[PDB]
Amino acid sequence: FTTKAPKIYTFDQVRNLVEHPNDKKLLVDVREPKEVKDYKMPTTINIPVNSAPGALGLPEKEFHKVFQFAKPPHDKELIFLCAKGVRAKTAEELARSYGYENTGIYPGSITEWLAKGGADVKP
Repeated sequence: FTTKAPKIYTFDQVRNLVEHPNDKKLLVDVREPKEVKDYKMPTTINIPVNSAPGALGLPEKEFHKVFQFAKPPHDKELIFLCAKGVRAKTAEELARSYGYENTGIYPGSITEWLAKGGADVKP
């Protein structure tokens, strides 16, 4: 549980990460899967904080069974996209509580992201 606050990312830094994925980093969408149906930011993984706040503490095999992707290694940088309210802030704090000490945050919401032209951002 480090004291290092998450690195703040901007629209362009997230647009660059979506267009050119980096194996060191992962963009984490913390919205509910119900909201991801409206728009999923490409290359993101969905870890809903309201539904499963202890998700990043799950055992590896059960994480893959519950979410159908690999539990990220603890060296990966998890960049939490904003939702609205304190969801992303809570998910980042929970990630650091589970050994994920390399974290980031994109303060913009999905609505803010789509308003700035993120709908056609693709890899």
